[PDB]
Amino acid sequence: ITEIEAYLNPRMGQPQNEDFYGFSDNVTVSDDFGSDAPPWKQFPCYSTARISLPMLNQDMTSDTILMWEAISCRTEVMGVNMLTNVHSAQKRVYENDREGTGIGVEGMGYHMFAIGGEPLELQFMVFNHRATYPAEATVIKNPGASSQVFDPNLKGTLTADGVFPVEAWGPDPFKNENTRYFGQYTGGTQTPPVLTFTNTQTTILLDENGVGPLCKGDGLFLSCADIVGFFTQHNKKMSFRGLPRYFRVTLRKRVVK
Amino acid sequence: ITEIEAYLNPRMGQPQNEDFYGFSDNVTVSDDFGSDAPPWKQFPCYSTARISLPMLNQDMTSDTILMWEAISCRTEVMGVNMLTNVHSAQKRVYENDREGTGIGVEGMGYHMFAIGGEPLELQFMVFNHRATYPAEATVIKNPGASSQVFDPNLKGTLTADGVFPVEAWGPDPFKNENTRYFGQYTGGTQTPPVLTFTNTQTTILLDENGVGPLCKGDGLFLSCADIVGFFTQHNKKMSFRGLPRYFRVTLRKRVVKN
Amino acid sequence: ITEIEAYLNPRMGQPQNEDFYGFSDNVTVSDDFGSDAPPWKQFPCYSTARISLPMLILMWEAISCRTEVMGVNMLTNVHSAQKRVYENDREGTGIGVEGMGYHMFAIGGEPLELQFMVFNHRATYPAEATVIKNPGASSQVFDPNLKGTLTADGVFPVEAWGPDPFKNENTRYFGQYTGGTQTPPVLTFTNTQTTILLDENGVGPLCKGDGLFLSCADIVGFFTQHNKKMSFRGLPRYFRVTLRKRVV
Amino acid sequence: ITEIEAYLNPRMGQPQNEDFYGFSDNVTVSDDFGSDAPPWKQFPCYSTARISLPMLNQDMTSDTILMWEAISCRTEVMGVNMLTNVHSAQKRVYENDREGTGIGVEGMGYHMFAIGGEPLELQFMVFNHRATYPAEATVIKNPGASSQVFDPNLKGTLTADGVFPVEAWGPDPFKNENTRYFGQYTGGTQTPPVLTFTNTQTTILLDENGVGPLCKGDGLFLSCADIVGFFTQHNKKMSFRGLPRYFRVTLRKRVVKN
Amino acid sequence: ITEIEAYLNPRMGQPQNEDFYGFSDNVTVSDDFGSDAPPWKQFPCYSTARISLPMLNTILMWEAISCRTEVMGVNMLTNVHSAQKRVYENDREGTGIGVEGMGYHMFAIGGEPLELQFMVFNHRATYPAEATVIKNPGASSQVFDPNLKGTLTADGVFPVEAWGPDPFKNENTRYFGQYTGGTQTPPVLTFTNTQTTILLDENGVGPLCKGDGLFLSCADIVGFFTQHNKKMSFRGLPRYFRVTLRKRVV
Ligand SMILES: CC(=O)N[C@H]1[C@H]([C@H](O)[C@H](O)CO)O[C@@](OC[C@H]2O[C@@H](O)[C@H](O)[C@@H](O)[C@H]2O)(C(=O)O)C[C@@H]1O
Ligand SMILES: CC(=O)N[C@H]1[C@H]([C@H](O)[C@H](O)CO)O[C@@](O)(C(=O)O)C[C@@H]1O
Ligand SMILES: CC(=O)N[C@H]1[C@H]([C@H](O)[C@H](O)CO)O[C@@](O)(C(=O)O)C[C@@H]1O
Ligand SMILES: [Mg+2]
Ligand SMILES: [Mg+2]
Ligand SMILES: [Mg+2]
Ligand SMILES: [Mg+2]
Ligand SMILES: [Mg+2]
Ligand SMILES: [Mg+2]
Repeated sequence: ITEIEAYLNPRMGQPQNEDFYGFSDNVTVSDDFGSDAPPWKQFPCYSTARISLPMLNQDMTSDTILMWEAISCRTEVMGVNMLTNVHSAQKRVYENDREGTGIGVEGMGYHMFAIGGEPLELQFMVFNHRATYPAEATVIKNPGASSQVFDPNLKGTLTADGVFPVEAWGPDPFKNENTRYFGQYTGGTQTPPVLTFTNTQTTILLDENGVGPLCKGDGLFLSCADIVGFFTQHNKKMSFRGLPRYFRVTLRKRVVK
Repeated sequence: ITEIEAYLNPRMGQPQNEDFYGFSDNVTVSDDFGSDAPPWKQFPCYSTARISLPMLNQDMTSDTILMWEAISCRTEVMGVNMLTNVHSAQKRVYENDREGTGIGVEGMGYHMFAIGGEPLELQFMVFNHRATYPAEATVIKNPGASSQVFDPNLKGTLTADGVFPVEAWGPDPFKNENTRYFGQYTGGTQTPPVLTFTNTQTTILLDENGVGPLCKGDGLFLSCADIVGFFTQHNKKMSFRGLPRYFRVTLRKRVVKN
Repeated sequence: ITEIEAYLNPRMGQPQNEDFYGFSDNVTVSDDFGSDAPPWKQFPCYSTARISLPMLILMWEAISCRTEVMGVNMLTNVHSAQKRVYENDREGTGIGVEGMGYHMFAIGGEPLELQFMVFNHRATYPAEATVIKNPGASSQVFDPNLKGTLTADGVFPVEAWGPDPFKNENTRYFGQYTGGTQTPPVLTFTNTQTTILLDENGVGPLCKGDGLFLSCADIVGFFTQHNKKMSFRGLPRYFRVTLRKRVV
Repeated sequence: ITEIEAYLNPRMGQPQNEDFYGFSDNVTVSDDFGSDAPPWKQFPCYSTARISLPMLNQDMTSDTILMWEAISCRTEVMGVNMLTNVHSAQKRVYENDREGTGIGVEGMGYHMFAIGGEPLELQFMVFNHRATYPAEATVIKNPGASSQVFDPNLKGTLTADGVFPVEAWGPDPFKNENTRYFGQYTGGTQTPPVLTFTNTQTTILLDENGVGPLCKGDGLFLSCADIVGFFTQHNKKMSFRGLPRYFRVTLRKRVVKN
Repeated sequence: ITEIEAYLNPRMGQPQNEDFYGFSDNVTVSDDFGSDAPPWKQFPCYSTARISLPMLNTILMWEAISCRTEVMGVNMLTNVHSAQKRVYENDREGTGIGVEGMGYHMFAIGGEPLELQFMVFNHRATYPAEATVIKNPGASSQVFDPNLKGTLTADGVFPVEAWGPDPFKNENTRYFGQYTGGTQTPPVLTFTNTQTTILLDENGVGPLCKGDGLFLSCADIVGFFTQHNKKMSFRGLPRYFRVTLRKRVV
């Protein structure tokens, strides 16, 4: 067996290597579905990376080939510790009284990861089809009313980091034969975040037939989104806060027909 | 072994191919049980479809027949990702300051799916028996006070998509020998929605005797309702929001004695 | 081996075959424990029925059951005469049913055995109800003298009686309570879940006199009118019980 | 095999056989930690009893002795039914409009039980070391700042009913090798109580070596605290409400190395 | 087997000698990320200890095969009389609100110091000289930066909000953590002497105690304490460890 370890940093909207890395810009809200254009930096996008596995040289001297098979993984949200910070420029519990701790991060949690032998296959689906996404984002333009629910025509693949809006794409259950994905959403803008972390939990990646994801072209595809909640400033402006995710994937060389 | 995949779009009330597909119209509330007539489009209805399976028999009456048996399934709520949208015309967290994110979708969750070899068998039951349903809806009319609890006379079958009100019909536990149904309700109007999604979870459909639903007339019947919660506008008008559901059903040919 | 199916309708307080069947009357609240008299119709009572089994030493043994709360679908109604989310602004959905959930069922070969226990011993219950009169301060906790049996539908107040753990050798009972008044109701329903009724010795309830005894209470929460008057709302319960003839 | 059944009534503060049995007196709150003196009756204490088991004759020349071994138990909180009362002199949901139900019992839940062959071994630990407990209570006087966290010298044993304050003593995990204890705390003052009751649940008391509590002196020791939450009067005064606990314990005679 | 029983007291910020041992000092909040300096005593730090095991020295090492751990003093949270903001504070009535808000509960058992990853909410925070941090860590420290490492080598000085367990390392330590956030959240805590956690990895091997040292680490933030004047402080509880060890030929 071979083990790989990798991380994905969150893509909440603000640029890397600058003071708000890990956050979105402050969120603005439209008055109407017909005048809805979320500016670049104000919404989270999916993280993804392709890991290069050791090259498996193919002979074609036999009727079978070798592929790396992902048999199990561990994954952890990292930096959960930082959410014990209730002093950094936060709206206070008694804000009208300039007293108490910061309220910290609260609101919606969206945590999903995927491990596969090819890019994650996506279904386009949006809350408001008339939202105009910015040029920086990868979306289906003029998607139509059908995109507010399931439309079999509206497909994509997660081929780039930090550009596919979380609010416009999710895993396609009609595909992803060669990917395992897991997700949880808890909504509501005052909801406390609930996160666990341990190095003792393994997730088996074998399907009903005892086969894990098979890494096409010796590539292992990792994808995630880890929205922890909102940061609220003293002036009540709110931004997404994300955390990075750790992956440990155990692979074996498998003979494939 | 044959596998089928299918979806059911939600039927929250607003019409298909129009700007509010996936939503109800804005909910209005009566003053009294005696003057309660929820307009068409303001309430959700059940989704359903019959999937045509490969024809097995020249004649459904034969001494012994082959039937498709649903032995297991996977089902997923799709589009959970869209609920990360807190910018689209939503009442804001600090609406008095015109500040903060949108409050997003909050309130009641009603999630139920059924997989069977015939239409889902329903029990009529309502909160207020004096509610007058619109002509578009399939209901028992003049159901009586009995209909606010269990009345063995008040039966139906889910034979049409988008017209059986969720608030008037539920699965009948006295029937559905040939259907498996699963339902979860969390109430409220500011409750956080909690949704999971994975392609790794299988539900076995075999009963206590090791037999799955048997598809009468080579039809597989899928039914659901997936109310995720309410959308609240700046003017405090509220509408149901629903999500579509994915089904994967594994079937095998079974020898059945008639 | 025989299967019976049965239902119990809730007994929340309002009479059958009238417009508020499934609800209590609007709840009134006393000023003091010493002037506390909950009027008839304003509080829930236990539901119970005896199912006659085929006449049969042989006894019917209940080996398993399924039970479901029916009509959960109705709680998606947020239009019927409900206080609104933004009631000041005359806007939003109704708040729907919210608050305490009390869900308990029992399956036995004899009437459910009860312990009398009340929040306030000085409450005067109405003539329609079955209670212990002048029960005394000891009734606010456990008093081994204060016993009863669930012998009638719709008259034993839920707030005055619960299952007696010192008895019920021949009954299985199961209960869950979540309190509050704004609590979100949580309910599940499936036809796929079986509860085994066999005890540690591999024996189910044995039906004395060829009678199967079903009992429940299913308070789902409160209905709140525009004028803020609040009433209990209940739901009916389905039972499927599997029985076998047993040599005793 | 021998079965014993017992109950412990709660010790929330107000005296037995008087109108507020099961409640505390109304809770007062100190202005600062230095001048903190919780009056007797305003706070709950642990319940405990020793059950006398049938006398076992000892062979005083034998390297083995006979002891009762507790192999399993059932325990139930009794009186959960009473919490459906929202009419008895409660602050109302809409107290401003003099309307709605009572708010009922809400706030913190503290549920713990212990079953052992000797008294429950306690660790003294308090929120505020400078609290002066009343003479009726059993505490460590002038315990010092270390008593706000763990201090190995602040030990006791639960040897009396209704006098060891819950807020000053908990089970000692460094001892209790001959006791099994289980506890759950949910805090808050508006939290809904969550309670279950069934006669079908057994807790095995055997340890990693297949040995249950061994009853020293043929005594079985039962302890609990069952704070269900607070009762709020119209005038906003708040008191603890407790419930009694049922125990069924299954014991066997065991020959033990001596 | 040999059994070790040990405790770790919390390090919420107030020193061991002071009347508010178990608490932080009252929390101040900055106006901006660029003017953010949490004063010493206002934030929790990790607890840690090294237990000396019997000298064993074919080389033998102590192997931690299982543990039990319990949060102690849960009983104290039933106190709603000690100078607390009241439920009806404007009416000066009701119980104290008691402890509410975030719970951060993590423990680690290992054969060497817990390996840490530095990560902060706001990289421009200036931590006090008493605290062990990476100074001027830069914007990358708001998410994962593989260069920002440490080891938990001292009790009471590594801020919880600046360090977490490093999943890239800790081959010889088991760690477990649960976080629920908020400031009004109801605390939920359980305690029993009946639950065992197995410390063996996939290969049937527990942590191996290097230099015959067993390393215990934790943080147990139970929530916030709120004064009548609305000043808020962290409250923590101590943790019990029982570790079962066997001699292993390595
Ligand atoms: C639970 C209880 O004790 N309910 C009382 C109820 C309450 O005391 C009342 O709702 C508190 O506001 O009052 C009942 O009497 C109402 C009646 O009381 C008369 O004495 C008074 O003269 C009238 O104005 C009127 O308020 C009631 O029926 O509502 C009795 C009930 O037992
Ligand atoms: C916990 C505590 O210290 N309670 C004390 C209270 C409070 O200080 C006041 O009620 C707050 O205003 O004051 C008393 O006079 C009282 O009311 O009986 C004495 C009591 O010891
Ligand atoms: C976290 C932080 O930066 N706290 C700082 C606070 C706050 O800015 C004010 O209390 C907010 O008004 O101010 C100080 O002067 C103080 O109180 O000692 C210095 C301290 O470093
Ligand atoms: Mg497919
Ligand atoms: Mg039937
Ligand atoms: Mg008995
Ligand atoms: Mg003692
Ligand atoms: Mg010990
Ligand atoms: Mg590593």
